[PDB]
Amino acid sequence: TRYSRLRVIAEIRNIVSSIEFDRDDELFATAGVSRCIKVFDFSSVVNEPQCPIVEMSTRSKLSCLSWNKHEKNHIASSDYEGIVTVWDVTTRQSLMEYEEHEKRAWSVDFSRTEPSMLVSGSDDCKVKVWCTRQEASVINIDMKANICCVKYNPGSSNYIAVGSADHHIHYYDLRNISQPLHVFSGHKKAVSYVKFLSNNELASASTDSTLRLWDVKDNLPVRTFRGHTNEKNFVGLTVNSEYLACGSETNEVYVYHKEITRPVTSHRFGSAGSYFISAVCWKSDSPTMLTANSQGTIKVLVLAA
Amino acid sequence: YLQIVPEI
Repeated sequence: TRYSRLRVIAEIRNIVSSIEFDRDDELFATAGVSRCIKVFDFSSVVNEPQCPIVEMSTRSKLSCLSWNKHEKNHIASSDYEGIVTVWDVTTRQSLMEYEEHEKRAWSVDFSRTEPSMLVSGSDDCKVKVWCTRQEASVINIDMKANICCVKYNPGSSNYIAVGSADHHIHYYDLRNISQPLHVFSGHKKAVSYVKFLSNNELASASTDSTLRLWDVKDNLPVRTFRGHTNEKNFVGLTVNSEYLACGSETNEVYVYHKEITRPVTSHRFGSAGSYFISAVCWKSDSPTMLTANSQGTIKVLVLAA
Repeated sequence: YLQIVPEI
């Protein structure tokens, strides 16, 4: 009962598909169906009664963002055409445009430990690994079903989690892609997000209205979390050392502690409409979180007693 | 369709 609620500490008044903090939790960026990446200063948003400091127009609708963990000013995007772009938010220019995917790319992630490396996944059923110093993909994994999410392990660039429309999480060692290390079954519908709490703890979300926790050292199921409604949309998943947060098709943000299967708290986003939460992001291991919904509203929330 | 998870 350390926390019982989420307090709204700021609000910026369509769909925001991604909201992410930079390397220092100083700036954050949003992107979505409006074909624009917007960058905001977190402290200005919290202190003021609102305007992005940078906006970059894109050719296609955006599905995902990932900031570089070493180069402060670099951010990757994935788009509905399949293009994976690395941008510099100071110059506004695209640095790399990776165009090998043949269909919509749903996810991109920059590695924390080898920061020139990034991974993407697509409706074309491929996972591609890229290096910012090379135009062609470094690794290609041909899979059997649409890839909805990819994420690097936070401790090593050799491991990625891949969430698939086949309902499973495929956990790969990129040093030998002939077979995954392990494939985690349990979800009853597509796996829409994968996020690591730590080197050995992986969380997932699915359109079976569950989150699940997995042990990637010993290849074990750990826990299933329930309470929210997620049968259709990408509603967002974010985790830290202790907590999982996700969206819902009821326009509510849910928070779970990793040891407890039902929610610690929830927040009705408000504005009538069938809105859905569409993106969430913790501010590292703190109780502060960014959230956004299908109307494009952004809120800064904080877990509170 | 916008931000709808694929269902095969």
